[PDB]
Amino acid sequence: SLMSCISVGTDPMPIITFLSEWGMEPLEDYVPHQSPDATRVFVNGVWHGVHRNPARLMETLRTLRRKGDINPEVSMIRDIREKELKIFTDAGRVYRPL
Amino acid sequence: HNGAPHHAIEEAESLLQFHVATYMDNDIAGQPQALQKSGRPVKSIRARLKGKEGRI
Amino acid sequence: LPHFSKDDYSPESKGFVENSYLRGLTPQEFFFHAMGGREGLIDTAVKTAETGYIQR
Amino acid sequence: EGLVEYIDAEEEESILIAMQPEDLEPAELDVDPAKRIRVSHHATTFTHCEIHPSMILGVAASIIPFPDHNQSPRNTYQSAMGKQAMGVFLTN
Amino acid sequence: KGSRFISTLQVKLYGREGSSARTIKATLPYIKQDIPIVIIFRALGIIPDGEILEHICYDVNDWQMLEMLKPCVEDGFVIQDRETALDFIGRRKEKRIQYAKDILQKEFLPHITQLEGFESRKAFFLGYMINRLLLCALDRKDQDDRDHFGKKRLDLAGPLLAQLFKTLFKKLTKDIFRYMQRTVEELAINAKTITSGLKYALATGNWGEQKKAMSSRAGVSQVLNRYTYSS
Amino acid sequence: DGPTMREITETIAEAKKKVLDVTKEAQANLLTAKHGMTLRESFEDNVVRFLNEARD
Amino acid sequence: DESAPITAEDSWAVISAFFREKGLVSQQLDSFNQFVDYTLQDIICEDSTLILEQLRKYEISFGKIYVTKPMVNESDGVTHALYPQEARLRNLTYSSGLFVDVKKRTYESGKVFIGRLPIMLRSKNCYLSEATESDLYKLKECP
Amino acid sequence: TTFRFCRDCNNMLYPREDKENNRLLFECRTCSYVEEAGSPLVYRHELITNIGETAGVVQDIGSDPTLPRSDRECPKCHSRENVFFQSQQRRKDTSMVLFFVCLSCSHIFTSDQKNKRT
Amino acid sequence: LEPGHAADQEQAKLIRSAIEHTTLKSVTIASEIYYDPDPRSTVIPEDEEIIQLHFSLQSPWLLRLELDRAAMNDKDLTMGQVGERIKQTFKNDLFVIWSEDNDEKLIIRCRVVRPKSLDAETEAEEDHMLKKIENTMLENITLRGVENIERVVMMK
DNA sequence: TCATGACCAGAGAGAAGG
DNA sequence: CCTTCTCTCTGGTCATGAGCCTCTCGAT
RNA sequence: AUCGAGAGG
Ligand SMILES: [Zn+2]
Ligand SMILES: [Zn+2]
Repeated sequence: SLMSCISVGTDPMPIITFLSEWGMEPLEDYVPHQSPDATRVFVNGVWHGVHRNPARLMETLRTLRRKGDINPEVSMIRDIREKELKIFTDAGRVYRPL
Repeated sequence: HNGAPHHAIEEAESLLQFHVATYMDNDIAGQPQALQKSGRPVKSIRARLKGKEGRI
Repeated sequence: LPHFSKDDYSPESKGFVENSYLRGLTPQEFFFHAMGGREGLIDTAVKTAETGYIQR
Repeated sequence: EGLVEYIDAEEEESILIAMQPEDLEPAELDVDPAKRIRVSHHATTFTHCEIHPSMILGVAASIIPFPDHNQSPRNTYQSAMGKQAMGVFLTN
Repeated sequence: KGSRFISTLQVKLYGREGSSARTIKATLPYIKQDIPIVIIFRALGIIPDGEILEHICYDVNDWQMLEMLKPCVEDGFVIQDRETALDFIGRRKEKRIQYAKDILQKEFLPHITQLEGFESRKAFFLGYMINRLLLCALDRKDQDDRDHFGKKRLDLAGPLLAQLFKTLFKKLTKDIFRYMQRTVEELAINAKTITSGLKYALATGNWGEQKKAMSSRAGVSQVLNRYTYSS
Repeated sequence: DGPTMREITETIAEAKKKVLDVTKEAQANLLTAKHGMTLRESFEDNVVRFLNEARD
Repeated sequence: DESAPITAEDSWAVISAFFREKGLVSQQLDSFNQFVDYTLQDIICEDSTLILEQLRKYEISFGKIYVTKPMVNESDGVTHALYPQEARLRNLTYSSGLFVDVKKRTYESGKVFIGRLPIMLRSKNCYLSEATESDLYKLKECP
Repeated sequence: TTFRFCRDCNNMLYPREDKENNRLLFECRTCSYVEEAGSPLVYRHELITNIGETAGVVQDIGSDPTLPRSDRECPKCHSRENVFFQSQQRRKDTSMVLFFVCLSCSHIFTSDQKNKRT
Repeated sequence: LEPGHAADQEQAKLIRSAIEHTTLKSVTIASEIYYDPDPRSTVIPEDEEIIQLHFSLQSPWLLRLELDRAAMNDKDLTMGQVGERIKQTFKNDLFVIWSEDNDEKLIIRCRVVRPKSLDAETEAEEDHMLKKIENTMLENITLRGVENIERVVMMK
C-alpha cells in the first residue's frame, strides 16, 4: 500500500538496558508463586524477565517512542488479558503511519 | 591388468554402475543427482521421453 | 478489523454490505468485499487445473 | 512531536482505530438518500485514526475512479491491465 | 547475527485426544529419538518436580494443567539428577555428558544465548512453550493462526544482499587462507569472487553462487518493467 | 425512486433489528439446541438466512 | 483556531508531507542504506581473523571498510567516475568499490581491494541522491 | 483437585492406602515422607468445563481499548461503567453468553438467565 | 421409513434415537475418583440418598461420574439404561449403582471387585487400574446407535 | 510441495502341539 | 498354561502425479 | 538449445 513502510532493524541492547533499569526483574530472580500477577516481557521473541505495574512502563515507553528517544519503527505491544509485553526491533516488519 | 588392490575395484564399480544408471535414469532415491557442468542435472533418457514436454 | 471492538458479531462487523454499488461501499465494506472476491479468483485459478487433469 | 505513529500488524491488535476524525465528534434524519449508508461508530475508546482509508490501496488501484462502486475482481483486473497501458514512462 | 541457521524445536504432545498416556516429549537438534521434558529440565539443573511445574504452570490454583502434566513426571521419575539426565543421549562413556552439555548451549534455543551458564532462561522458556501447548490442548486458547501478517517478515534488498555477501566473503576468506597455507616459504585476493558472485545473482535472478537447487530462490532479481510509469 | 429506496433501507433496517433480537436472545442462553448442531451454528445460520432474505 | 481539530480534507496535507520526505520506494532505499552503513561492517568483522601456526603464528585481521563512489576501470585506460546513463548505454555495472583495512600481526598494511558492490540508485552512495533537478537534466536522468 | 509435595524434596506425592485403619496417605518416593490426606478427592477429569471462560481478568482490564463498553449496571455497585466479552474458552460447543466486569468494583457478572452460578 | 409408517414423526424420532451413535463420553460431565472405604456411608453428603435407597439383600476406591441433563434429554436415555450398559460391559467385575431421574444430579457410583480376595477382605487394587477402567468407559462404551453414524437428522 | 493408493517386512491372531 | 508354527490384518514408508495454447525478454 | 522470469485468453 501507499503509506506501507518496512522495518529496517535496530539494536535491542539499549531497550534491554532501559528495561533492567526501570523495574524489569531479571528472569533468574523470578519467583512465580511469590509474584503471580507479573507481566512477562519479551524483546524480539526472547523472554528477558517479568515486570509489575506495567501500565507505567508502557506509558514511559510510548512517551519515549513518540519523542524520538526510541526508534519509531520499534513495535511495543502490551497484551493485557494475557499479561505479556512484547517488544520487536526486528528487521522486515511492515508498518504504516496513523 | 595393472594388478590393483581389492577395494579400488570397489570404487571402479561404484562409479561405473552409478554412471550407467544416471545415463539411463538420473533422478532416483540416491541423493547424488550426477550434476553436469554448471551444476545442471544430466538429462537422462528416462526424463527425455517422460512428461508433458517429453517425447511421447 | 482494528476499527471494531472485540466480540462484535454484528452484520456489518462480519461482512454485510448494506450499500449498493450505485450508492458506494464504505472502507470496511470495501475490504470485506475484496476479501470475498479474492476467494472467487483463487477458485477460478485452481478449478481450471483440476478440471484440466480430470478432462485429460 | 508525537502526532503520528508507526504501527505494525502485531501492535494494531491492541488498538482501536477511527476511520475519520468525524468519529470523534460528539453525537446529539434529514440525511441525503443518495449518500451511502455509514453506521455510527458505537465505539469511543479510540487510540488512533486512519490518515485516509484510500491509503489501503496500492499504486495500481489508486488510479481506478470510484473503485468503491465496482465489483472487486474488476478492480483486480484493472490493476493488472494498467501495467500494460501505453504512455510516457519517462521524460528521458 | 552470525550464522542464521535454523534449529526447529518441537514440543510434541504424544497423547491422543481420548486416549491415555498424555506424555509430552521434545525434539532436540542432533538427537535421534524424542526426549521427555522432565529429563531435559533436570539436565538444565532443575531437579525438583515442584520447581519444574512452577516453571510451567504459573498459578497454583490451576489443577487441569497440572493433572495433564502428571504423566511427564511419572515418565521422568526414573532420572532424578542432572548427570543421569545428560547421560540419556543418542550417540554411537563420560563423553556423552559433555556432548549433551554442548548441545544444551550450542543447538538448544540458540536465539536465547549460546554462552554456557544460562540454563535458567532456557528452562523458563521451555516451560513457557509447554504452557502454550497445554493452553491449546485444554481448548483454552485457540490454535495459532499461521496467515497472520505480524508473523511474516519481508526480506528486502538489505537482507538478501547480506545473505549473499556473507557467503561470498566467506569464500574469499577461505581462498586467502588456502593461499597462506600454500605460501609457507615466500595480493592473492581474487576480488573477482565477490564482484562476479554479486553480478551473477543480480543478473540471473538466481540468489546463489552458480547453483540450481541449493539456490532454489529464482526470480529474486527481475528486469524492471519500464512500459509505463505506474508499471 | 425515493419511495423504493425508502422501502429497501427500511427492509435492511428491520433485518438488522431481527439479527439484533436473535443475538440478544442467544446472549441470554435462551436458544433451543435443536438436534444435530451447536448453538453457535444455529445462530450463524439464522443470521445468514435473515440477511439473504433481506437482500433478496 | 490554532488548536482546532482537523477535518478529513486536512489529512491530505499530512499525506503530502509523507511523500515529500519519503517518495514511493523508501523501503528499498532504507534497506540498502542500512545494509551499506551497518550490515557490511558487521559481516566483515564476523570471524574475519585468520591464524596460521608454524613453530611462529601469523594473524590476519580485517578492520574498517570503505565504500567508494561508483567508478569504472577502462581496459587500456584508467579509473574514472561512472554515472548511471553511461552504465545503461555502455552495458556497464553501476558498482562502487570496497576497501578493507587489513593488518597482519606476528607471534608474541594499507587499504586492500576486495571487489565491487552494485549500488542502488538514489542511495547515499549514488550521485543522484544529492542531485538537483537541473543536475538530473544535465545528467540525462528523468526527475 | 489439589496437589501436594514433600517438604524436603519438593517432589509430587502419591496416594497410598492405610489398610488397617482405612486411611488415605500421600507418600513421597524421593525420601520417606508421608502425610495425611486432607481431601478424599484423588483424581478429577472434567469433560465439560466452565474454567477459563473468565480467564484473563486483571485490574488493568479497563485500559484495553479493544474491549466494548456496555450500558448495564453492576448488580453490586450499580455503576454503568463496565466492560464485557464472550467466553474466553475456545471449545466449539460454547455458550454465547456475555461476561461483564465492572470498572468500579471489579465484580464479574453475566448476561445468562437460564442459570446463575458463582 | 417402513412402507406406510411415514408421516409419523414419532417412529421417525424413535428410529433416529435407535440409529444415532451415543458414547458414554457424550453424556458425562466429570469423572472423579475418591477414597471412600465405608460402603454403608459415604463422605459425600449428596450421595446419601443414593445409598439410602440401596438396602435390598470389593474395593474402597470409588469412581463417580456426573451426567448432563441436556445430553440425556436430547436423546431418550434414562440412568437405568446407562447403568445396565456399563454393567453388561464388565460382567460383574465391578459393582455399579446410580441415582434416579428425579434427583437434582445424575450420578453413577462404581467400585472394583476382584473375585479372589475381595470376597473375604477389603483389598484395594492399584488406583492406576481404575484410570484405565475410566478410559475404557469414556472411549469404548457404546450405549446405543450404530458404529460410525455420529449424527442423524429428520427431514421431510 | 504433498495427499493417497499401493505396496511390503514385521509383530501378531489362531491351531496344534508340548 | 506355554511355545511354535503359519498364515494375518495392521501399520508404516514409498512413487507418483498434477489446464491448453500463445507472446516477450534475459543469462549461459 | 537449456534454464528462468514476466504476460495474454
Ligand atoms: Zn520427598
Ligand atoms: Zn460494580
